[PDB]
Amino acid sequence: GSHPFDQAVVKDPTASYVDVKARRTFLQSGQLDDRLKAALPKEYDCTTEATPNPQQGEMVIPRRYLSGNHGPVNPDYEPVVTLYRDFEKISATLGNLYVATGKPVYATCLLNMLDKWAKADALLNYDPKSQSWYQVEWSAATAAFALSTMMAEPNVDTAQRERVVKWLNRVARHQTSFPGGDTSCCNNASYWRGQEATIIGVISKDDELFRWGLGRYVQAMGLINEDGSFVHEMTRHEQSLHYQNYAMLPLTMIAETASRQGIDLYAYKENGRDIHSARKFVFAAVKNPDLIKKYASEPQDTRAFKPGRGDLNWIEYQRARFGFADELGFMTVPIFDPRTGGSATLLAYKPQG
Ligand SMILES: O=C(O)C1=C[C@H](O)[C@H](O)[C@H](O[C@H]2[C@H](O)[C@H](O)[C@H](O[C@H]3[C@H](O)[C@H](O)[C@H](O[C@H]4[C@H](O)[C@H](O)[C@H](O)O[C@@H]4C(=O)O)O[C@@H]3C(=O)O)O[C@H]2C(=O)O)O1
Repeated sequence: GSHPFDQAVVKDPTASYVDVKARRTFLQSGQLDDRLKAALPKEYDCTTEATPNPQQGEMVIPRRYLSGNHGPVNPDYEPVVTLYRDFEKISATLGNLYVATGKPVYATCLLNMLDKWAKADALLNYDPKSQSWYQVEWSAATAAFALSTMMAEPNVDTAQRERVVKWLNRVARHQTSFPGGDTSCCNNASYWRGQEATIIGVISKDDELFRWGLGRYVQAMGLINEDGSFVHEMTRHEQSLHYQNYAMLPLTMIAETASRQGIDLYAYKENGRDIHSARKFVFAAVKNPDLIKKYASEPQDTRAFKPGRGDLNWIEYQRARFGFADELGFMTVPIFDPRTGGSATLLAYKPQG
């Protein structure tokens, strides 16, 4: 105790969440199929782009849900989070472009945007009890994934990169210093904090942050029912199946990131249950939503289970690694999700001969 990875260290702050050089090499030389071609991001002059300015002062974000933790969405929510969504989108896009092209211009463009946010002490001042707490985990991790691919890049302002790295480290330490509630301590939100702590711990060579991140994956494995369902996600009523899938996203990224540091989280299990059990459940429940009735009576919102949904990004990473079948036939168009490092089609998908 208190968990099996409590002595783990960051070996290589530049290792990112994929083998950057190997993948770029593959993208520039390999035998690409139609879907990988479709995933190639389009080059543009990012030096002339206007990027979102950070909120000055207090980060104030309305609750997502009108009431409780499900049902109709709050009308005031989306107009406010849009700024953050633009920030994430741009960040992930520039990260993906750097991987694909190796052009330092994309790295410099990312750093200038992040420097601007860092200067303003963004993602630091907020009520931990508000929606803002969640927004921080999503945006900070998104920026960190993109930055992680360019930690080895020599043609940038190294002082700027450092300044930006330090900033994200402060963000993550502050954000993860709050235990959360009865649910948020231990549900998908916990796992999102885990991915944030893991990737930021890597790039800032912060072993303590890294370990805390790995710990969240461990916590999750002990919260899987025998059918493979996550305990806390099965209480979300009509969003139950949605949140079961949603949990897969950061858990996968923690695993992928840790694998670059020589740790095999996928192999970790608790009572013979592992992340594979959870995958099987998602696939099985999408086919047969009577599986969910055991937990929730409302018909399930299945908006996430459509080709092209960001929500499926975790499948690209897992399938590349384990070679399982696309049972649902969702892996047709490319997938892009800033919050899990952009396009996992671009970064992980291997055409099968
Ligand atoms: O990927 C797409 O192609 C896509 C297309 C759509 O046009 C639209 O852009 C869509 O937006 C997605 C996307 O993931 C976006 O970030 C947002 O994600 C949601 C999640 O789906 C959850 O609802 C999440 O959960 C928490 C909730 O925020 C609140 O904190 C509550 O108390 O706890 C929840 C929990 O995590 O336990 O919130 C994010 C969000 O960013 O608000 O919306 C989805 C979408 O389907 O609309 O993607």
